[PDB]
Amino acid sequence: SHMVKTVYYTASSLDGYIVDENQSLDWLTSRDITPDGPFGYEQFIETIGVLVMGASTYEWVVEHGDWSYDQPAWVLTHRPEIAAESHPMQVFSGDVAELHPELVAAAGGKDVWVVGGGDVAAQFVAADLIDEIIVSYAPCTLGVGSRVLPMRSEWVLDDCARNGDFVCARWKRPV
Amino acid sequence: HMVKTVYYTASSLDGYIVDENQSLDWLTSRDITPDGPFGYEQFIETIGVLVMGASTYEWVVEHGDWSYDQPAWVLTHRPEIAAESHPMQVFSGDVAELHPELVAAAGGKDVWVVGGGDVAAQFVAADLIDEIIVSYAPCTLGVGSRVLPMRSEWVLDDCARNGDFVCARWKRPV
Ligand SMILES: NC(=O)C1=CN([C@@H]2O[C@H](COP(=O)(O)OP(=O)(O)OC[C@H]3O[C@@H](n4cnc5c(N)ncnc54)[C@H](OP(=O)(O)O)[C@@H]3O)[C@@H](O)[C@H]2O)C=CC1
Ligand SMILES: NC(=O)C1=CN([C@@H]2O[C@H](COP(=O)(O)OP(=O)(O)OC[C@H]3O[C@@H](n4cnc5c(N)ncnc54)[C@H](OP(=O)(O)O)[C@@H]3O)[C@@H](O)[C@H]2O)C=CC1
Ligand code: NA
Repeated sequence: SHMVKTVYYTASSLDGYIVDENQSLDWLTSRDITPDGPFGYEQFIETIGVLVMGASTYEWVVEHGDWSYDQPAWVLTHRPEIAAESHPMQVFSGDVAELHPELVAAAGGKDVWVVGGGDVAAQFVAADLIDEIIVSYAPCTLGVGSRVLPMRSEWVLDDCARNGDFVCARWKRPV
Repeated sequence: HMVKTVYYTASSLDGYIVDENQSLDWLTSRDITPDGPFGYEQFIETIGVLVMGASTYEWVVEHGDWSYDQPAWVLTHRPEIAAESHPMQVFSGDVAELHPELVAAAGGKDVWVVGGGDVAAQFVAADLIDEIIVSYAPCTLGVGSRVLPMRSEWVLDDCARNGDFVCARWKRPV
């Protein structure tokens, strides 16, 4: 029970890249993870009432397996045609600060999850709307790729914990 | 024991060490606990030799703000940069060539690869790093010198909070 929080929760290489240069997540997919442990997906997703993601993140979701989530989803895109029948969603284009009160209203008192990518998260951080960042670092470097949070920003560390092959850490907005 | 080679460095949470203005500003007013988990004091006592790039050696001499009594090797093509105040052996070339000498001078303690990311990557590429230990500061930089600029795979040992920092240690697969 809190005011609705907006949280950016993502996996990353230990050196700060999500997606590699070849546009894939193979470095992520066969790692040990414990979805019911510390910062695990099972406890996290129960707190969440709505998803928001960019166009590439949405395309990745509709093109790999069939990740099923119960919450409504918003996609930041100039391309409505991306919509797949397997993943219905609401398109929004423009300033995320205008979208944010609708996400909070659509979340049913639960939290807003910023799925990615780093450019979408930075938009929310530049509008001052991210309350928490949760990064699960995989035990590899990539050197190059999409950056986890491509800007200058300051946070307060809450804590970190190992979860399988991952280092999971949560930071909070300074007050 | 077996002499290990360890890359131990601070980084922003998003993977940059030196910022775009060539400074370590965002690092210096942060709470850390030297004798805590992965803290500097417990680390340094396991170290018998240091090795670092030219730019790191220059900042250390110019900020003159840090002490050490292990012997130090500096990877530089400008052996002119040496300061009497911070003694060191110059080496240039393939670090795989230098690494037997570091290990023999380590007196059975470990070799600390200080930085930068480029120097760490040359060791990793020659399969010479046994452990990476990164202390992540609670900030992002977006750009700057990369913590480890190459593709590599590791096994996670563990992480722990130390003051403002997330510290984590990964090991070479064996
Ligand atoms: N680790 C994970 O959970 C997963 C990661 N991947 C994702 O693949 C992504 C690719 O990276 P990145 O490029 O950062 O991708 P994003 O998913 O953030 O997509 C960015 C694109 O979204 C559109 N967009 C972003 N902001 C707005 C806006 N305010 N208004 C309208 N359109 C906007 C633009 O596309 P356009 O103009 O063409 O519409 C832009 O190119 C990774 O970042 C990662 O998140 C994939 C699956 C899972
Ligand atoms: N650990 C930390 O958090 C600290 C970091 N620093 C900072 O780090 C920064 C330096 O980082 P970075 O720029 O990555 O540089 P490095 O310290 O790794 O130095 C890179 C330079 O060292 C030389 N070099 C590298 N490899 C070799 C080789 N095998 N043989 C011969 N010469 C070699 C080259 O210089 P050349 O050919 O000219 O000799 C190269 O340009 C400094 O700007 C400093 O501010 C400072 C204090 C603490
Ligand atoms: Na609505």
